[PDB]
Amino acid sequence: THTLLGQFFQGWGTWVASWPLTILVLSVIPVVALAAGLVFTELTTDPVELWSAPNSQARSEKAFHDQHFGPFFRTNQVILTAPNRSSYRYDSLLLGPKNFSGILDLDLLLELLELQERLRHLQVWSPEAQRNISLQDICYAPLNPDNTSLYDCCINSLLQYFQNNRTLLLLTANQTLMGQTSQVDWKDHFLYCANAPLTFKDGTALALSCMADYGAPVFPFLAIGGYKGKDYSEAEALIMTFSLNNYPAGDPRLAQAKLWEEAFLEEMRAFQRRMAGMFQVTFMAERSLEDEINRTTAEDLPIFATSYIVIFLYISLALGSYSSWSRVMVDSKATLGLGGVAVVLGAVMAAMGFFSYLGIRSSLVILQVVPFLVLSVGADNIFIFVLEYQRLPRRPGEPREVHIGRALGRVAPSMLLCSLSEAICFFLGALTPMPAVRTFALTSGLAVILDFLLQMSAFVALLSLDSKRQEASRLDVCCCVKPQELPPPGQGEGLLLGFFQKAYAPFLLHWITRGVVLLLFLALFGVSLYSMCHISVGLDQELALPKDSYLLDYFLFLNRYFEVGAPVYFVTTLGYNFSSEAGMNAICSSAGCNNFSFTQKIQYATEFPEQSYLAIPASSWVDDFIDWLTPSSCCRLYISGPNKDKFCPSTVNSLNCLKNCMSITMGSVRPSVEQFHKYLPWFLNDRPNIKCPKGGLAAYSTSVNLTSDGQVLTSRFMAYHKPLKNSQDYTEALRAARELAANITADLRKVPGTDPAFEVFPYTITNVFYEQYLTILPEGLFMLSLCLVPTFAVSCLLLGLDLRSGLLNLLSIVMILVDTVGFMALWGISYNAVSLINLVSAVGMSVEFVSHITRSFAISTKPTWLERAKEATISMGSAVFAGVAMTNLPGILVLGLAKAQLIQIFFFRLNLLITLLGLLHGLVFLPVILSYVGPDVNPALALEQKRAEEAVA
Amino acid sequence: THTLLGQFFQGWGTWVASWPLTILVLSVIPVVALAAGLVFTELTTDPVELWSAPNSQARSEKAFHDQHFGPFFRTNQVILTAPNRSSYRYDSLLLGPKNFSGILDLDLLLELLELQERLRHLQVWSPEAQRNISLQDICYAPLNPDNTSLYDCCINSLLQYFQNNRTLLLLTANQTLMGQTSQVDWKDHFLYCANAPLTFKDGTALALSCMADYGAPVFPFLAIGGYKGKDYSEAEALIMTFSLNNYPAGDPRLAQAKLWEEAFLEEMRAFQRRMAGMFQVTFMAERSLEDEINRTTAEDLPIFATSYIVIFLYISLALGSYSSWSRVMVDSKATLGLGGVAVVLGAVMAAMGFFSYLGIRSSLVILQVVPFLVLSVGADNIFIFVLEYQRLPRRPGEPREVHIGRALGRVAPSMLLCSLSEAICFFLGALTPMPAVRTFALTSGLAVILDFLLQMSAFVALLSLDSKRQEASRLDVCCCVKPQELPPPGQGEGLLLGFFQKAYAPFLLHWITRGVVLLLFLALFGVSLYSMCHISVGLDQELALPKDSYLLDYFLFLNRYFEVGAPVYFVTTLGYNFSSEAGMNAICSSAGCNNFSFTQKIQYATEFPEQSYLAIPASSWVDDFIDWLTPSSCCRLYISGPNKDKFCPSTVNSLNCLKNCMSITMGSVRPSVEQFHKYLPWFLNDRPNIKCPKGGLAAYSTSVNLTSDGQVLTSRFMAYHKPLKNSQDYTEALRAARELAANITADLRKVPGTDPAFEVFPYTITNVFYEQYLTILPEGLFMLSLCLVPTFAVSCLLLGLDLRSGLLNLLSIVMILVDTVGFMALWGISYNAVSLINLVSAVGMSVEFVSHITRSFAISTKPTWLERAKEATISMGSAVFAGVAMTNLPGILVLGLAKAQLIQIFFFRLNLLITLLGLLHGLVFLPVILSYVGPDVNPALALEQKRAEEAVA
Ligand SMILES: CC(C)CCC[C@@H](C)[C@H]1CC[C@H]2[C@@H]3CC=C4C[C@@H](O)CC[C@]4(C)[C@H]3CC[C@]12C
Repeated sequence: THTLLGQFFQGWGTWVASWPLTILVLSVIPVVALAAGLVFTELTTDPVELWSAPNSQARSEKAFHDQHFGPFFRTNQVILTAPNRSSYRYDSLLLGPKNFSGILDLDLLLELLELQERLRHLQVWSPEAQRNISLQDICYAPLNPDNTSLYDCCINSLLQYFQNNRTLLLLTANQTLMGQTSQVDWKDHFLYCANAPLTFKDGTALALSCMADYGAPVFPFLAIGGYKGKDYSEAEALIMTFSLNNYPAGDPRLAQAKLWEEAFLEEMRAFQRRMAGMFQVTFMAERSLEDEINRTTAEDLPIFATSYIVIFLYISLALGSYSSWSRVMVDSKATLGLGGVAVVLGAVMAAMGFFSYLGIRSSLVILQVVPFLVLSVGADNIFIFVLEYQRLPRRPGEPREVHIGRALGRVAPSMLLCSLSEAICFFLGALTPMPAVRTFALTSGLAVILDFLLQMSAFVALLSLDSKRQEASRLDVCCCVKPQELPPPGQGEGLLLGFFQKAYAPFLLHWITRGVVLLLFLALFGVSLYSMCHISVGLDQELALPKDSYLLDYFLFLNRYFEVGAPVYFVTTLGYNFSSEAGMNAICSSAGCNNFSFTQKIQYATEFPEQSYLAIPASSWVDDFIDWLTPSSCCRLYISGPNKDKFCPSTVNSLNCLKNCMSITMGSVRPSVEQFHKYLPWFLNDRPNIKCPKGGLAAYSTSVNLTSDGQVLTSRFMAYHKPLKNSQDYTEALRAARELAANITADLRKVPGTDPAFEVFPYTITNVFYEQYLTILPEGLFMLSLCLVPTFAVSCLLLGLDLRSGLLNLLSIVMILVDTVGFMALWGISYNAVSLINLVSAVGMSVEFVSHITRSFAISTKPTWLERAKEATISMGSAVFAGVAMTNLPGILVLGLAKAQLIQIFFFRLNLLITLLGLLHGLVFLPVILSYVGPDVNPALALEQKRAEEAVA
Repeated sequence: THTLLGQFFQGWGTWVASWPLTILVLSVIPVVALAAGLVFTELTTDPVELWSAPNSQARSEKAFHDQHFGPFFRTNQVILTAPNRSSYRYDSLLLGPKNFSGILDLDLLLELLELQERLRHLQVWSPEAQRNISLQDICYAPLNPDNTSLYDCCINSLLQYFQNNRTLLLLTANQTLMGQTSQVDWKDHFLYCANAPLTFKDGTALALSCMADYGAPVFPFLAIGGYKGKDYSEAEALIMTFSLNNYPAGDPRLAQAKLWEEAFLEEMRAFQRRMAGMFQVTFMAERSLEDEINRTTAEDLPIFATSYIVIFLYISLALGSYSSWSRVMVDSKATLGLGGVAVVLGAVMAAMGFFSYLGIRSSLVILQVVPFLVLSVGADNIFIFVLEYQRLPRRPGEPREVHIGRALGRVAPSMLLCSLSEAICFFLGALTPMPAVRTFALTSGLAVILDFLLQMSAFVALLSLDSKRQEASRLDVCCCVKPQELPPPGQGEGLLLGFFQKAYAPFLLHWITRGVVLLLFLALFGVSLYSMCHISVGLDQELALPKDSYLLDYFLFLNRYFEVGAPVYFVTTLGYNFSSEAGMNAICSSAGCNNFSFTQKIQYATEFPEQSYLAIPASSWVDDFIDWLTPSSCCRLYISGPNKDKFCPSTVNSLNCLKNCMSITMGSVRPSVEQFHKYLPWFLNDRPNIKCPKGGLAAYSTSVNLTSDGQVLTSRFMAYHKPLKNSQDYTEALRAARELAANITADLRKVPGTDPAFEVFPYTITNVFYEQYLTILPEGLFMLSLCLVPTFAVSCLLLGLDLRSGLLNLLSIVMILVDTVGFMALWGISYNAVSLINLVSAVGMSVEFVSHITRSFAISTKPTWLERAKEATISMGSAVFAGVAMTNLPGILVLGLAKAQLIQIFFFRLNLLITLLGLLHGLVFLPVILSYVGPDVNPALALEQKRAEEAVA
């Protein structure tokens, strides 16, 4: 079969090289026809679309939540610190001695108040609607979501305990307790606020509204960070969350939100530049991450434009046999290098253009790196072809067309094997769940296919033209010089081949070094197989970002100073009869309701925050509901007046609704179906007041979905993950949350009248990203096995190889892969979709280093195995090294200036590591193993070749 | 250049024919990959989408009308006739002696009443909405478009003059006039109704409501047809229009309408089968035409499946050289014929599949005929190739691969020329305005390209395989017979070539016949150039239909019995101040308003119905408005009561609104801006009553678009085209209407305060179809000139031909085309987009007949011109005839059973005509002209060929 491919591609080559210009044109036309489609590119920036499989579980849960509770509100934080400020003692006289941190000075809080108040009245132009977009238009309003004002927006801060009132900060009174009198200050109100956030009146000779301005109780963990336990006076950070209403992607209000976000960042930069030795401001915006991952691609893209020139120069100076110093300017292959680069750039542009035509949304960070890998893969073929063509002895009375045809015939099977292995590998790598790596893998796959199809026609035509210029003795690139006085005739022996034959092959295949390198590579495999088990799964944040981004400082401050991470929502699906008795029993946590209920289970789970990643219990709505129906003057009905048979709001105190909400109380408040249906929508709109602080609107207004008939479709319960820092923490947190939700559903399905399709799932915002790392190891291992099988299967069909060679090939590929994974885990590179597509590309590429040497040893007729290994090493090892390794490395070493930690880590380092391991194995380990346990001589594979040379000449 | 194409395709052929199976596979893979897309076909049936350029003027006017007045209502008619009924005399005694036609008997009208009344209460199931769709849901209601009932639907008939009341039909009273008494019958009311349709009370001792049931005056021309003048008693047809509300294509109510239409047709078929010797019923539905053009494509598609077998059999029996009668079963080319048919079917399926992928909506009537033309074009190439290959003397010591390569090398330039000429021709034919012919032209173009690309690779590979089986002496199709006793060796001289060389060439190029045929073909060109001017532009209706469709009978009845054709709407664009004084003056027609106004101009135009295609004047709304504001107790205002400062409907007669609608009257009723704005919306809802028959709701409710402020955006005026029969009539009617609208705008733009963008255009329903025939002759002539230039330009580059040959080629093509157009006009084939794409395909194809003979004469070395013409005729005329003509004709002669008058006329007849004229010219006229004024010997074109045979062997 191999000899038939030899004849096939020999015939094709002999034809093409006899019609160069016509085929250059016939090959350029479809490439440009495909590359014209690059103007149809519709780029994605949203982290949700680039890094989540839309048919996954986490995305189905997100879709559900978005349907039944609206989308998760956009968070915009400002983490402050005064490290130059010393701590000071201050006695409370009601709580005792306390140590107040430097950041809790008056002046600093006054400066924060000024910053916040300025950030309220901030507007933009918004030239889309031609009206000044103001905060009340887009801001998140938990109370009064309609007719929202600048004093109704979810602006959490330490100053929401004084409703952003300068006189309430500067307020001081005289409290006489236990006979002694002292000055009660803001600090006393702050300390009374931190220990109990839901108090309408302070308990220290002050009628201060401890509840927030917008009218929901600001919890300490959203106002201060860096404390440990309940010692809130020792707080080392002041947080300020400008929450905005989120909308779907097709809503112009989201565009207006992002305009306000940009203005917020500009204002915050102005504030940071203002306060130098006072604060250490670290801020962000919901747009910031999308802005920081999609900023660099335009900044460091010229460095890749340099990467191409580094390869062009190398191919140009490495193929030009300079051995006269009088005709270097006539023979140095400039045209071939330029052609080669043009071919691979044509191939990548054709691939990207074709995938622009199908309307596949390809991000900037995908188009940034495709061309690099396709070039590094698709220059090796043209290099090996030119080397083989240059090393062929032109037979007497044979034209250049048949000579080029014959060269192509010799090194076509190996080039086809290489291209098919890499194409298959990339197209099987494309099964990753992430759309980004999927699109990337498919792009690189198609690009390698088109690159091979161009290398067969366009490049062979160009080599024919270039060789024709050589025979005419015309200059390297300028073929219009009209040759001068007859240059001395060009006959050499090769410098690279000379160097190898003199030094390397005797040194490597010496009596001593063979044993040494065999033991060394077994030791390397052993160490690697050990060090593999110390691998860290997860592409954690701070890697997508550059090294100079403010978000790095922000994420340092989050992971260091915060006290509760992302808030998790235990969303209850439809098919639960909440209006029933046993329905309310299994969700309640107080006295009267059954033991080991929903809220009680979560409250029990948050005891051990290390085992179960929940730091704070679930804020249940049924508990605050049944407490709202307690006869404590919250719910009342009118007895007379024109407003008969309706609710009496607790805000009024007239003698016309002194009737309590419900009947006699002695045991447990358990309203019947009608009572439940009539009292729930009153609860979900009972704004909290001083009369009784209980009220549904405060924190449950949007946490229950009611249909028109009065049926609770779904209901979510808010719990807080402990500070999540690593990607491991995020994944284990999701896993523990899911397990807890499953354990709760196992108990809740036992209630009579619950549809068994009813399930509770712990939805948080960062679940669509950190779900795969649950089960990326099985999927990845499966993908690498499914890439190792067909590569080997094609390898031992295309080369016409036996099994004694095939097993050595497969062993060498597996050894490279284990060594790569070992050093990947050792260096500190994590394992995820990016590392997976790189390991798949490694399985695809390493064939280049292995297959050439294995074949060059197979088709060999020297008496002893050492001489077969010697000649195989010299010829094909020279080709492999000079072509493959030094077209990978001068490309890779340029990526080391990417500025984006993502590429800087997962492309530069991995491809460097794979290249160096491929080089080492393919040139050092494989010749020695071939010298030891290589195949037999088998002369009817060098004898069977001349049947293929004189037949189709 | 030609010799370089010779070498190029020789090299390619020699390669492919040396690797047959691999290239069969490599060529079948992309064909199947493209042909898999046939499942993505989204077929159009709507005559609007298939037969109108959406960027045209008529479609812009339609879009405008659809925006500002809603879509044109769907018409469903039933034309009745009683030809077996004799006429009878009946005296009126108020109008005088009258002759009543047989169809105006009582019993017949009673049967019509029963039919109509049954057609009112008709419902369907409609399994889409699972509710019984009834008439009131979808029926067109001019009065009361909301809360519509079965007695509020636009059901015009002769029985709307008795509101579908059996007792009002059977009613008879005793009228004493001038002292004499007689029985007044329904006939008297009918005659009083016909002469004045808008009368609430009859004038013959009867209080009969002459106005219709649904409450709009039924005009005589919508109830009776076949009369001539005002002699309505001599009516020979009874019409019944079940008008339905039309909707856009995305409305399920349209689907429900079409369900009701299907049920209507079923009911009408039942009625037609019921009454045999009583009525001659001819009916339709708005869906009927869409149903009749898209029914046949599934019925007569097997006949095309037969057309392929007729060509397969011919190619199979015409290439098998049978000259032994012992080895006919070893040599007859069955595999080649089957392969050829498979290739062309692959090509057409690949083309259709590719155009299914781009989402191009391709109708059934387009996919019905593409494969035929592509096959008839793409079998000639393979036939000529096989003939040339069979006629080549295999040189001693030359393998079959080089022999097939050499054959392909010889007849590649001519095949490429043929394919490029046809591709270019079709792709320039694609510039037709119609989407149907555009899609068709593009499809055939791409199919011919892919067919040529397959003929170069797949077919040459298959010919190599077949020839290999021949050399092995294995049977025709079953190549597994393992040859028997050695068959006698196969050496012949050809039967076709023998017959030609013996009989034809001496007979044609005799001293006598050359002069005869030259004079004959000049006479043919002359007669054709005369008969061309008697051409009929327009694809008239009755051609899209089969010969057995009921719509043929319906269209006969329309063109014979109707008295006014389609109703035209003189739609007035925005930018006219109707509320002004001069505004109302230039649209009014009565006394007071200016002379030569809008309505007066249309009323003057309808005087001569032959010159201007308007049979009835425009029903103006401003005239009936200003007549409605006449103090004649139509409009009144309340003087007291709780309903102060509003209109007082004329229906009431209380003493509370005896105030007239306007001030003192002495001259002309000219309401000011405020009066106009306050009185217009009252007019457009004043339902006509007995008090005064004037009222806007009757016929102007929807003929004025009012904005919320009270500004008339647009306003349409209803006029009736005289009975339009031919396509010429439709086109001249549109042209005359447009001219009249332009003349009116030229006067209306002179009113001060009219935006000069304001224009009036005469919109009717059949304008999107019959607009092109205004200017199809310039567009068609331009397209044929732009197809003649590049064909000739490519012809005298690819063949390497001089100008003395090129001019004879161009002359022969022009002569064929003029002859085709002459016989096209003579036979009775009309000229439109279909005939245009066929004439373009003719310009493309005729190159096959001409170029081969011209070249075969060019490359010739006989001493005298007669001998050059003789040998050119014999060799290449045998190839042209046997291949081209007898692969066109056995294909075409099958289309003559299409059953669809469209294809039966415009494909069968035209392609037959073009084939026979191509045959005649290419084989009779061209050899003789080449014998007379042919080129010189020029030996360096037969001498320059062997440079191309031994070089690339
Ligand atoms: C061309 C391909 C193979 C490499 C570039 C694509 C990768 C590196 C890009 C595309 C989409 C990006 C991810 C999108 C979502 C987020 C947001 C945050 O939650 C963590 C970072 C993370 C997870 C990004 C990391 C980098 C990322 C994965």
